[PDB]
Amino acid sequence: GAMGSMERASLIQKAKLAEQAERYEDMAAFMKGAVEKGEELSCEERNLLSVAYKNVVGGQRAAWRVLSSIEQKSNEEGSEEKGPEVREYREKVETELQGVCDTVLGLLDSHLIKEAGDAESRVFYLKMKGDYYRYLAEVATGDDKKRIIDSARSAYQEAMDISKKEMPPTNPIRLGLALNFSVFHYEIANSPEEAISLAKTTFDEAMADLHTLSEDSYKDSTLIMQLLRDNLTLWT
Amino acid sequence: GAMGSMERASLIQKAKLAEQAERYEDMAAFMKGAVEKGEELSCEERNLLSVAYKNVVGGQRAAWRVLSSIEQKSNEEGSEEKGPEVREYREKVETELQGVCDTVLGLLDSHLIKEAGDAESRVFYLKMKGDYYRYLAEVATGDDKKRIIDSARSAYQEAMDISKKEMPPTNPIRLGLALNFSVFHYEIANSPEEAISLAKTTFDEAMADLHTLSEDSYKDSTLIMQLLRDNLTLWT
Amino acid sequence: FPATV
Amino acid sequence: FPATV
Ligand SMILES: *CC(=O)NCC1CCN(C(=O)C2(Nc3ccc(Cl)cc3)CCOCC2)CC1
Ligand SMILES: *CC(=O)NCC1CCN(C(=O)C2(Nc3ccc(Cl)cc3)CCOCC2)CC1
Ligand SMILES: [Mg+2]
Ligand SMILES: [Mg+2]
Ligand SMILES: [Mg+2]
Ligand SMILES: [Mg+2]
Repeated sequence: GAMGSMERASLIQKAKLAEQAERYEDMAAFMKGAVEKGEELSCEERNLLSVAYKNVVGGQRAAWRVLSSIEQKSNEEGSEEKGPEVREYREKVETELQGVCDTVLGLLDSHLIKEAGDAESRVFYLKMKGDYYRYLAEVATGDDKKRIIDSARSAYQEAMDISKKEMPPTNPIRLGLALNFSVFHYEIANSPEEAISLAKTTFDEAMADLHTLSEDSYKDSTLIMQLLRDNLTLWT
Repeated sequence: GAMGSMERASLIQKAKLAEQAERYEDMAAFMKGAVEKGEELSCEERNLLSVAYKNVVGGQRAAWRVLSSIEQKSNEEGSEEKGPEVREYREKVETELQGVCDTVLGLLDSHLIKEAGDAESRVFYLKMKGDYYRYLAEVATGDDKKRIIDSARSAYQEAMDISKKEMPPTNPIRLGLALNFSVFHYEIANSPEEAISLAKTTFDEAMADLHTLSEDSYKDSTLIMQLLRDNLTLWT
Repeated sequence: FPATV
Repeated sequence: FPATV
């Protein structure tokens, strides 16, 4: 790998610089290199990894949606035939997106998840696994679509089970997991009632535990609780 | 080149899709392929080419400035030594930027400029040549810095000479050229008085020719005139 | 689109 | 930074 000659600490330093410069492709490449050193990641480093890939795939998803909409419009009645170009370019973006997802899943499988014993690290990586299978599911149309959806569900479910046993209801990782699994239910699994129930129960159980928190922890937890409320508002 | 197998029209179609998707690297690659077909570009196609590369290099310049500032701060008294990483990553971004500039200059030299006979096309390409030498000048520190600056100046000057002879003072290409050459004077040539004089004279001569224009042409010209005024306000 | 983190 | 087009 192109980052094999660079020090772990230098890769982490450069990932932080890349973030400041909004160079998220570079940031992701640096963090991939850092993971491939083979040592476990600290909390800060896990955050760098997640931020980098979230931003790269986020951009690809937004582009994919623009292109898919144009393609859908091209297939309506009365639309003039414009050739294969829209499908081709949507496919190009799609293939790049799938590549990034496969890269992240690969890092998680080789070997981040298996080395992650603490609840905070294990839940974080399993959430990521659910997220990147969810992104694959968003674009899936073939024989394996159900299996891709089930892979997301399984990863999220394992993360949920650990989070409920090992973390308080206000823990930001537990909250963010629940937020995203709720979106999975709504957008991927065609289960809006499950999505709404999860978001509500997560919000309410967090509300009841805020009294235990410092000001700074309260700030962190309430931010994500607001995202849960925002989704509930969108959905009800 | 990777675009050699794709139809010219398909490359242009895909450049437009890439723009809609805000995929400017793709847009630039498509337009590079289209230029390399060897046919002259229409006005619309020249605009696609310029938009694509402006956005790619724009992002690189912004990142370069972030990194250069961090590097400058690292070299102040009392700053803790953090190793070669900041310089290395600034250099990485810099080299990528120079590569894009060289690519654009290459398209202009092989063979867009030499085939461009109409004032509108020739001035547009010569302006681009000035712009990409200006971006090279922004990051230049070596033996060739003066020659890079002079290359920008020469390209802009040839464009100005043609524009003044062949185009009305409200022509958007003439205006945009003058705007950018004025910035060259202010930021690159250490000639703020020349920058201000150019912007003022260009604004005033345009003002006096607005009476000749349609509503739509008036809209186009006045937008760029406002940019001239904005710069004058920044500088005075 | 809904919020995720 | 100043405006360019
Ligand atoms: C190592 C670690 O504990 N990471 C979790 C951090 C918790 C605080 N935090 C956030 O609240 C934001 N991002 C985020 C939350 C939860 C998860 Cl599972 C992933 C990411 C920060 C950005 O705004 C959204 C919430 C950062 C990560
Ligand atoms: C083929 C051609 O004639 N292109 C010139 C167009 C003139 C109108 N226009 C603009 O006004 C903007 N961009 C721009 C102006 C002038 C030059 Cl030389 C280059 C680009 C459109 C975006 O906002 C800034 C002015 C588009 C190009
Ligand atoms: Mg496909
Ligand atoms: Mg339940
Ligand atoms: Mg250099
Ligand atoms: Mg003069």
